[PDB]
Amino acid sequence: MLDAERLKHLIVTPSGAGEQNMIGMTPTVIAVHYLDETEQWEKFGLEKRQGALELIKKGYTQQLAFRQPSSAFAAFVKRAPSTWLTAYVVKVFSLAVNLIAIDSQVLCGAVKWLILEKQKPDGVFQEDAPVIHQEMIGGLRNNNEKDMALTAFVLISLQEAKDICEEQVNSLPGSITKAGDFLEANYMNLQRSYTVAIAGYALAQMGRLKGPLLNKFLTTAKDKNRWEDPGKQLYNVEATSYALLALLQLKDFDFVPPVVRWLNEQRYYGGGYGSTQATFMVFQALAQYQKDAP
Amino acid sequence: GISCGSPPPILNGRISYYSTPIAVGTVIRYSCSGTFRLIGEKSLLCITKDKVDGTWDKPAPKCEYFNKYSSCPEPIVPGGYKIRGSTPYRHGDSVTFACKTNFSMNGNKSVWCQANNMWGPTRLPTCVSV
Repeated sequence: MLDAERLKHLIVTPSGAGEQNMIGMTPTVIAVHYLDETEQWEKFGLEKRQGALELIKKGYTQQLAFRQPSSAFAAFVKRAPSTWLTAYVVKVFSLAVNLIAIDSQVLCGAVKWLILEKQKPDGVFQEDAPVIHQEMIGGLRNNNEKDMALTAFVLISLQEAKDICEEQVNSLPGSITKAGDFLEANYMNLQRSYTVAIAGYALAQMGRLKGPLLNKFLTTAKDKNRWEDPGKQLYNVEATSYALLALLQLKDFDFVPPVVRWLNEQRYYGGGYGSTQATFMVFQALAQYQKDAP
Repeated sequence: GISCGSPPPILNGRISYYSTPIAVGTVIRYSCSGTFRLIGEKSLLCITKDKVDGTWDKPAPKCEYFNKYSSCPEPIVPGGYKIRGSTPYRHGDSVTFACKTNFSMNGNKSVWCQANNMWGPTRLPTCVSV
Protein backbone atom coordinates (compact mmCIF):
# COMPACT_ATOMS: atom_id res chain seq x y z
CA MET A 1 0.00 0.00 0.00
CA LEU A 2 1.64 3.19 -1.22
CA ASP A 3 2.07 5.31 1.88
CA ALA A 4 0.30 8.69 2.21
CA GLU A 5 3.42 10.40 3.55
CA ARG A 6 5.30 9.67 0.32
CA LEU A 7 2.44 11.18 -1.74
CA LYS A 8 2.18 14.72 -0.27
CA HIS A 9 3.63 16.07 -3.49
CA LEU A 10 0.63 15.02 -5.53
CA ILE A 11 -1.68 17.69 -4.19
CA VAL A 12 -0.86 20.23 -6.90
CA THR A 13 -2.26 23.68 -7.75
CA PRO A 14 -3.57 23.20 -11.28
CA SER A 15 -2.50 25.99 -13.65
CA GLY A 16 -2.27 26.65 -17.41
CA ALA A 17 -3.70 25.73 -20.81
CA GLY A 18 -6.32 23.05 -21.47
CA GLU A 19 -3.47 20.57 -21.05
CA GLN A 20 -1.33 21.71 -18.15
CA ASN A 21 -4.48 22.25 -16.26
CA MET A 22 -5.19 18.59 -16.75
CA ILE A 23 -1.62 17.65 -16.04
CA GLY A 24 -1.82 19.39 -12.68
CA MET A 25 -5.38 18.26 -12.19
CA THR A 26 -4.53 14.57 -12.69
CA PRO A 27 -2.27 13.83 -9.66
CA THR A 28 -4.41 15.72 -7.16
CA VAL A 29 -7.59 14.03 -8.29
CA ILE A 30 -6.13 10.55 -8.24
CA ALA A 31 -4.35 11.09 -4.92
CA VAL A 32 -7.51 12.17 -3.05
CA HIS A 33 -9.12 9.15 -4.57
CA TYR A 34 -6.33 6.89 -3.22
CA LEU A 35 -6.51 8.31 0.31
CA ASP A 36 -10.24 8.15 0.24
CA GLU A 37 -10.16 4.46 -0.75
CA THR A 38 -7.24 3.38 1.40
CA GLU A 39 -8.79 5.24 4.35
CA GLN A 40 -5.41 6.85 5.00
CA TRP A 41 -6.85 10.29 5.71
CA GLU A 42 -6.40 10.28 9.48
CA LYS A 43 -2.72 9.34 9.10
CA PHE A 44 -2.17 12.28 6.82
CA GLY A 45 -4.33 15.05 8.30
CA LEU A 46 -8.09 15.09 7.80
CA GLU A 47 -8.17 18.89 7.49
CA LYS A 48 -5.97 18.74 4.36
CA ARG A 49 -8.89 17.14 2.49
CA GLN A 50 -11.40 20.03 2.19
CA GLY A 51 -8.27 21.86 1.04
CA ALA A 52 -7.64 19.54 -1.90
CA LEU A 53 -11.31 19.24 -2.89
CA GLU A 54 -11.36 22.98 -3.56
CA LEU A 55 -8.10 22.45 -5.45
CA ILE A 56 -9.70 19.73 -7.58
CA LYS A 57 -12.82 21.85 -8.10
CA LYS A 58 -10.49 24.68 -9.13
CA GLY A 59 -8.91 22.41 -11.72
CA TYR A 60 -12.38 21.47 -12.95
CA THR A 61 -13.69 24.96 -13.37
CA GLN A 62 -10.52 26.17 -14.95
CA GLN A 63 -10.71 23.33 -17.42
CA LEU A 64 -14.25 24.27 -18.47
CA ALA A 65 -12.79 27.48 -19.86
CA PHE A 66 -11.23 25.42 -22.61
CA ARG A 67 -14.34 23.57 -23.61
CA GLN A 68 -15.43 24.53 -27.09
CA PRO A 69 -18.94 25.06 -28.49
CA SER A 70 -18.65 21.44 -29.79
CA SER A 71 -18.27 20.39 -26.12
CA ALA A 72 -14.75 19.12 -26.86
CA PHE A 73 -11.31 20.24 -25.64
CA ALA A 74 -8.00 21.40 -27.11
CA ALA A 75 -5.03 23.13 -25.43
CA PHE A 76 -6.50 26.59 -26.17
CA VAL A 77 -9.83 27.62 -27.81
CA LYS A 78 -8.11 28.63 -31.11
CA ARG A 79 -6.73 25.09 -31.58
CA ALA A 80 -8.46 22.18 -33.31
CA PRO A 81 -10.28 20.09 -30.66
CA SER A 82 -8.38 16.98 -29.59
CA THR A 83 -9.87 13.53 -29.73
CA TRP A 84 -7.41 12.24 -27.10
CA LEU A 85 -7.67 15.19 -24.73
CA THR A 86 -11.48 15.19 -24.81
CA ALA A 87 -11.39 11.46 -24.00
CA TYR A 88 -8.89 12.15 -21.29
CA VAL A 89 -11.01 14.87 -19.69
CA VAL A 90 -14.06 12.65 -19.61
CA LYS A 91 -11.93 9.97 -18.07
CA VAL A 92 -10.73 12.23 -15.32
CA PHE A 93 -14.04 13.83 -14.54
CA SER A 94 -15.70 10.41 -14.42
CA LEU A 95 -13.28 9.61 -11.68
CA ALA A 96 -13.42 13.10 -10.14
CA VAL A 97 -17.24 12.91 -9.77
CA ASN A 98 -16.50 10.53 -6.85
CA LEU A 99 -15.16 13.55 -4.97
CA ILE A 100 -16.73 16.65 -6.51
CA ALA A 101 -20.14 17.15 -8.09
CA ILE A 102 -19.87 17.79 -11.86
CA ASP A 103 -22.04 19.17 -14.61
CA SER A 104 -23.10 16.11 -16.65
CA GLN A 105 -23.86 18.21 -19.77
CA VAL A 106 -20.15 19.11 -19.94
CA LEU A 107 -19.23 15.42 -19.76
CA CYS A 108 -22.09 14.01 -21.85
CA GLY A 109 -21.55 16.68 -24.54
CA ALA A 110 -17.93 15.64 -24.60
CA VAL A 111 -18.90 12.02 -25.17
CA LYS A 112 -21.53 12.80 -27.83
CA TRP A 113 -18.80 14.76 -29.54
CA LEU A 114 -16.34 11.82 -29.61
CA ILE A 115 -19.04 9.58 -30.94
CA LEU A 116 -20.66 11.55 -33.73
CA GLU A 117 -17.52 13.33 -34.90
CA LYS A 118 -14.55 11.14 -34.25
CA GLN A 119 -15.65 7.56 -34.46
CA LYS A 120 -15.24 5.89 -37.82
CA PRO A 121 -17.89 3.73 -39.55
CA ASP A 122 -15.72 0.72 -38.77
CA GLY A 123 -15.57 1.71 -35.09
CA VAL A 124 -12.16 3.34 -34.46
CA PHE A 125 -11.71 6.72 -32.86
CA GLN A 126 -9.66 9.05 -35.11
CA GLU A 127 -7.39 11.79 -33.81
CA ASP A 128 -7.37 14.97 -35.82
CA ALA A 129 -5.38 17.36 -33.59
CA PRO A 130 -2.60 15.55 -31.62
CA VAL A 131 -2.06 17.05 -28.13
CA ILE A 132 0.88 19.47 -27.81
CA HIS A 133 2.25 17.85 -24.65
CA GLN A 134 2.88 14.46 -26.19
CA GLU A 135 4.37 13.23 -22.91
CA MET A 136 1.07 13.26 -21.01
CA ILE A 137 -0.60 10.74 -23.30
CA GLY A 138 1.43 7.90 -21.81
CA GLY A 139 2.12 4.84 -23.97
CA LEU A 140 0.05 6.03 -26.90
CA ARG A 141 3.08 8.15 -27.64
CA ASN A 142 4.45 5.12 -29.51
CA ASN A 143 3.23 5.05 -33.16
CA ASN A 144 2.67 1.32 -33.51
CA GLU A 145 -0.81 -0.10 -33.33
CA LYS A 146 -2.12 3.49 -32.75
CA ASP A 147 -5.68 2.90 -33.99
CA MET A 148 -6.12 0.00 -31.62
CA ALA A 149 -4.48 1.90 -28.70
CA LEU A 150 -6.36 5.21 -29.16
CA THR A 151 -9.51 3.25 -29.73
CA ALA A 152 -8.94 1.51 -26.38
CA PHE A 153 -8.29 4.81 -24.61
CA VAL A 154 -11.58 6.31 -25.75
CA LEU A 155 -13.51 3.16 -25.04
CA ILE A 156 -12.22 3.03 -21.47
CA SER A 157 -13.49 6.59 -21.09
CA LEU A 158 -16.84 5.90 -22.65
CA GLN A 159 -17.32 2.90 -20.36
CA GLU A 160 -16.14 4.87 -17.36
CA ALA A 161 -18.77 7.51 -18.33
CA LYS A 162 -21.38 5.05 -19.63
CA ASP A 163 -23.40 4.99 -16.41
CA ILE A 164 -23.77 8.77 -16.22
CA CYS A 165 -24.43 9.57 -19.84
CA GLU A 166 -26.63 6.70 -20.97
CA GLU A 167 -29.96 8.46 -21.29
CA GLN A 168 -28.49 11.75 -22.63
CA VAL A 169 -26.28 10.34 -25.42
CA ASN A 170 -28.47 8.04 -27.47
CA SER A 171 -25.73 6.69 -29.69
CA LEU A 172 -23.50 5.63 -26.78
CA PRO A 173 -24.36 1.95 -26.40
CA GLY A 174 -23.95 1.61 -30.18
CA SER A 175 -20.50 3.19 -30.05
CA ILE A 176 -19.22 1.02 -27.19
CA THR A 177 -20.31 -1.98 -29.23
CA LYS A 178 -18.76 -0.75 -32.50
CA ALA A 179 -15.49 -0.06 -30.74
CA GLY A 180 -15.27 -3.32 -28.75
CA ASP A 181 -16.12 -4.95 -32.07
CA PHE A 182 -13.01 -3.48 -33.75
CA LEU A 183 -10.83 -4.31 -30.73
CA GLU A 184 -11.82 -7.98 -30.87
CA ALA A 185 -10.95 -8.31 -34.48
CA ASN A 186 -7.44 -6.91 -34.18
CA TYR A 187 -6.65 -8.02 -30.68
CA MET A 188 -5.16 -11.32 -31.73
CA ASN A 189 -2.73 -9.35 -33.90
CA LEU A 190 -1.32 -7.04 -31.25
CA GLN A 191 2.42 -6.77 -30.76
CA ARG A 192 2.93 -4.44 -27.81
CA SER A 193 2.33 -5.57 -24.23
CA TYR A 194 1.06 -2.06 -23.78
CA THR A 195 -1.74 -2.40 -26.28
CA VAL A 196 -2.59 -5.97 -25.13
CA ALA A 197 -3.06 -4.45 -21.70
CA ILE A 198 -5.18 -1.33 -22.47
CA ALA A 199 -7.35 -3.05 -25.07
CA GLY A 200 -7.55 -5.95 -22.62
CA TYR A 201 -9.13 -3.84 -19.90
CA ALA A 202 -11.29 -2.14 -22.52
CA LEU A 203 -12.67 -5.53 -23.51
CA ALA A 204 -12.60 -6.81 -19.91
CA GLN A 205 -15.13 -4.18 -18.87
CA MET A 206 -17.15 -5.52 -21.78
CA GLY A 207 -17.09 -9.25 -20.85
CA ARG A 208 -15.39 -9.85 -24.19
CA LEU A 209 -11.94 -10.83 -23.00
CA LYS A 210 -12.27 -14.63 -23.06
CA GLY A 211 -11.09 -17.89 -24.74
CA PRO A 212 -7.96 -17.34 -26.92
CA LEU A 213 -8.14 -13.61 -26.19
CA LEU A 214 -7.98 -13.95 -22.42
CA ASN A 215 -5.18 -16.37 -23.15
CA LYS A 216 -3.26 -13.89 -25.32
CA PHE A 217 -3.49 -11.27 -22.58
CA LEU A 218 -2.40 -13.50 -19.70
CA THR A 219 0.48 -15.08 -21.61
CA THR A 220 1.76 -11.63 -22.65
CA ALA A 221 2.71 -10.99 -19.02
CA LYS A 222 6.44 -11.26 -18.33
CA ASP A 223 6.69 -13.43 -15.13
CA LYS A 224 2.93 -13.72 -14.71
CA ASN A 225 3.08 -10.28 -13.09
CA ARG A 226 3.83 -7.33 -15.44
CA TRP A 227 3.16 -6.09 -18.99
CA GLU A 228 6.44 -4.86 -20.40
CA ASP A 229 8.25 -3.66 -23.55
CA PRO A 230 11.74 -2.05 -24.26
CA GLY A 231 10.01 1.41 -23.87
CA LYS A 232 9.87 2.86 -20.30
CA GLN A 233 9.25 2.15 -16.60
CA LEU A 234 6.22 4.42 -17.01
CA TYR A 235 4.62 2.73 -20.04
CA ASN A 236 4.97 -0.54 -18.15
CA VAL A 237 3.49 0.80 -14.97
CA GLU A 238 0.63 2.24 -17.03
CA ALA A 239 0.31 -0.93 -19.09
CA THR A 240 0.31 -3.02 -15.91
CA SER A 241 -2.20 -0.84 -14.13
CA TYR A 242 -4.61 -1.35 -16.99
CA ALA A 243 -3.89 -5.07 -16.87
CA LEU A 244 -4.52 -5.10 -13.13
CA LEU A 245 -7.84 -3.31 -13.68
CA ALA A 246 -8.62 -5.86 -16.36
CA LEU A 247 -7.88 -8.73 -13.99
CA LEU A 248 -10.21 -7.18 -11.44
CA GLN A 249 -12.94 -7.00 -14.00
CA LEU A 250 -12.60 -10.69 -14.89
CA LYS A 251 -12.21 -11.49 -11.19
CA ASP A 252 -9.21 -13.80 -11.65
CA PHE A 253 -8.10 -13.01 -8.08
CA ASP A 254 -5.88 -16.12 -8.32
CA PHE A 255 -3.46 -14.28 -10.68
CA VAL A 256 -3.79 -10.76 -9.31
CA PRO A 257 -1.53 -10.53 -6.20
CA PRO A 258 1.86 -11.05 -7.93
CA VAL A 259 0.76 -8.21 -10.21
CA VAL A 260 -0.15 -5.87 -7.37
CA ARG A 261 3.13 -6.89 -5.73
CA TRP A 262 5.15 -5.73 -8.74
CA LEU A 263 3.22 -2.46 -9.01
CA ASN A 264 3.77 -1.85 -5.30
CA GLU A 265 7.43 -2.81 -5.65
CA GLN A 266 8.18 -0.06 -8.20
CA ARG A 267 8.93 2.64 -5.62
CA TYR A 268 6.91 4.94 -7.88
CA TYR A 269 4.66 7.57 -6.39
CA GLY A 270 3.36 9.61 -9.35
CA GLY A 271 4.74 12.91 -10.60
CA GLY A 272 7.21 14.03 -13.25
CA TYR A 273 7.57 14.48 -16.98
CA GLY A 274 5.35 11.96 -18.85
CA SER A 275 3.90 10.81 -15.54
CA THR A 276 0.25 11.77 -16.18
CA GLN A 277 -0.90 8.48 -17.52
CA ALA A 278 1.31 6.42 -15.27
CA THR A 279 0.09 8.35 -12.23
CA PHE A 280 -3.61 8.27 -13.03
CA MET A 281 -3.64 4.62 -13.95
CA VAL A 282 -1.51 3.23 -11.17
CA PHE A 283 -3.49 4.77 -8.33
CA GLN A 284 -6.81 4.13 -10.06
CA ALA A 285 -5.80 0.48 -10.41
CA LEU A 286 -4.40 0.11 -6.92
CA ALA A 287 -7.46 1.66 -5.23
CA GLN A 288 -9.83 -0.50 -7.22
CA TYR A 289 -7.81 -3.36 -5.86
CA GLN A 290 -8.35 -2.19 -2.22
CA LYS A 291 -12.11 -1.84 -2.72
CA ASP A 292 -12.16 -5.37 -4.05
CA ALA A 293 -9.63 -6.95 -1.68
CA PRO A 294 -11.51 -10.12 -0.54
CA GLY B 1 -32.19 27.99 -12.86
CA ILE B 2 -34.15 24.77 -12.13
CA SER B 3 -32.62 23.19 -8.96
CA CYS B 4 -32.72 19.98 -6.88
CA GLY B 5 -33.17 19.21 -3.15
CA SER B 6 -30.45 17.52 -1.10
CA PRO B 7 -29.43 14.05 -2.26
CA PRO B 8 -30.38 11.14 -0.05
CA PRO B 9 -27.76 10.58 2.55
CA ILE B 10 -26.01 7.21 2.52
CA LEU B 11 -25.41 5.41 5.80
CA ASN B 12 -21.81 4.15 6.10
CA GLY B 13 -20.82 5.84 2.77
CA ARG B 14 -19.79 9.17 1.22
CA ILE B 15 -21.20 11.55 -1.37
CA SER B 16 -19.37 13.92 -3.74
CA TYR B 17 -18.82 17.36 -2.35
CA TYR B 18 -21.05 19.90 -3.99
CA SER B 19 -22.33 23.35 -2.93
CA THR B 20 -25.88 24.64 -3.17
CA PRO B 21 -27.81 25.57 -5.20
CA ILE B 22 -27.67 22.28 -7.16
CA ALA B 23 -28.17 22.99 -10.85
CA VAL B 24 -30.10 20.65 -13.16
CA GLY B 25 -27.76 18.10 -14.79
CA THR B 26 -25.43 17.74 -11.85
CA VAL B 27 -23.91 14.34 -11.24
CA ILE B 28 -22.88 13.03 -7.87
CA ARG B 29 -21.53 9.56 -7.09
CA TYR B 30 -21.88 7.50 -3.97
CA SER B 31 -19.22 5.26 -2.53
CA CYS B 32 -19.02 2.93 0.49
CA SER B 33 -16.49 2.83 3.33
CA GLY B 34 -13.49 0.40 3.26
CA THR B 35 -15.32 -2.81 4.21
CA PHE B 36 -18.79 -2.04 3.04
CA ARG B 37 -20.20 -2.83 -0.35
CA LEU B 38 -22.23 -0.54 -2.60
CA ILE B 39 -25.62 -1.94 -3.53
CA GLY B 40 -27.49 -0.15 -6.29
CA GLU B 41 -26.68 2.38 -9.02
CA LYS B 42 -23.80 4.60 -7.89
CA SER B 43 -24.36 7.79 -9.88
CA LEU B 44 -27.29 10.11 -9.39
CA LEU B 45 -28.13 13.13 -11.45
CA CYS B 46 -30.45 16.10 -10.97
CA ILE B 47 -32.98 16.23 -13.80
CA THR B 48 -36.35 17.85 -14.55
CA LYS B 49 -39.40 15.89 -15.61
CA ASP B 50 -42.00 18.68 -15.21
CA LYS B 51 -39.62 21.35 -16.50
CA VAL B 52 -40.13 23.40 -13.28
CA ASP B 53 -38.57 21.75 -10.12
CA GLY B 54 -35.53 19.47 -10.39
CA THR B 55 -35.48 15.96 -8.86
CA TRP B 56 -32.94 13.12 -8.56
CA ASP B 57 -33.29 10.36 -11.22
CA LYS B 58 -32.95 7.12 -9.22
CA PRO B 59 -32.79 6.19 -5.54
CA ALA B 60 -29.59 6.30 -3.50
CA PRO B 61 -27.65 3.09 -3.31
CA LYS B 62 -27.10 1.87 0.22
CA CYS B 63 -24.00 0.30 1.80
CA GLU B 64 -24.15 -3.26 3.01
CA TYR B 65 -21.41 -4.50 5.27
CA PHE B 66 -19.30 -6.92 3.21
CA ASN B 67 -20.25 -10.55 3.71
CA LYS B 68 -17.36 -12.73 2.49
CA TYR B 69 -19.51 -15.85 2.38
CA SER B 70 -22.25 -14.31 0.24
CA SER B 71 -23.15 -15.58 -3.21
CA CYS B 72 -26.23 -15.25 -5.37
CA PRO B 73 -27.58 -17.68 -8.01
CA GLU B 74 -27.13 -17.04 -11.75
CA PRO B 75 -29.96 -14.52 -12.50
CA ILE B 76 -32.15 -15.02 -15.57
CA VAL B 77 -34.68 -12.74 -17.25
CA PRO B 78 -37.10 -14.50 -19.57
CA GLY B 79 -36.85 -12.46 -22.80
CA GLY B 80 -33.49 -10.84 -22.23
CA TYR B 81 -29.86 -11.83 -21.89
CA LYS B 82 -27.17 -10.70 -19.48
CA ILE B 83 -24.79 -8.20 -21.10
CA ARG B 84 -22.08 -6.96 -18.71
CA GLY B 85 -21.72 -9.40 -15.76
CA SER B 86 -19.17 -12.07 -14.84
CA THR B 87 -19.80 -15.20 -12.73
CA PRO B 88 -19.05 -16.05 -9.79
CA TYR B 89 -21.40 -13.63 -8.03
CA ARG B 90 -19.93 -12.77 -4.67
CA HIS B 91 -21.24 -9.94 -2.49
CA GLY B 92 -21.45 -6.49 -4.11
CA ASP B 93 -21.15 -7.74 -7.68
CA SER B 94 -23.58 -6.48 -10.33
CA VAL B 95 -25.05 -7.62 -13.63
CA THR B 96 -26.75 -5.72 -16.46
CA PHE B 97 -29.40 -6.99 -18.90
CA ALA B 98 -30.69 -6.22 -22.42
CA CYS B 99 -33.94 -7.47 -23.91
CA LYS B 100 -33.94 -9.52 -27.11
CA THR B 101 -35.12 -8.16 -30.48
CA ASN B 102 -38.93 -7.80 -30.14
CA PHE B 103 -38.89 -7.07 -26.39
CA SER B 104 -39.30 -3.85 -24.42
CA MET B 105 -37.65 -3.72 -20.99
CA ASN B 106 -39.78 -2.82 -17.99
CA GLY B 107 -37.69 -2.33 -14.85
CA ASN B 108 -34.27 -1.29 -13.70
CA LYS B 109 -31.66 -2.94 -15.95
CA SER B 110 -29.13 -3.92 -13.28
CA VAL B 111 -29.12 -5.88 -10.06
CA TRP B 112 -26.70 -6.40 -7.15
CA CYS B 113 -25.83 -9.44 -5.07
CA GLN B 114 -27.19 -8.56 -1.64
CA ALA B 115 -25.61 -10.05 1.50
CA ASN B 116 -28.72 -12.23 1.75
CA ASN B 117 -27.82 -14.17 -1.46
CA MET B 118 -30.77 -12.68 -3.35
CA TRP B 119 -30.50 -10.03 -6.05
CA GLY B 120 -31.66 -6.51 -5.22
CA PRO B 121 -32.37 -3.76 -4.57
CA THR B 122 -35.16 -3.86 -7.18
CA ARG B 123 -36.90 -6.85 -8.75
CA LEU B 124 -35.18 -8.41 -11.76
CA PRO B 125 -36.20 -6.48 -14.91
CA THR B 126 -39.08 -7.59 -17.16
CA CYS B 127 -38.93 -7.94 -20.94
CA VAL B 128 -42.16 -7.76 -22.95
CA SER B 129 -43.21 -8.65 -26.54
CA VAL B 130 -44.33 -6.33 -29.31
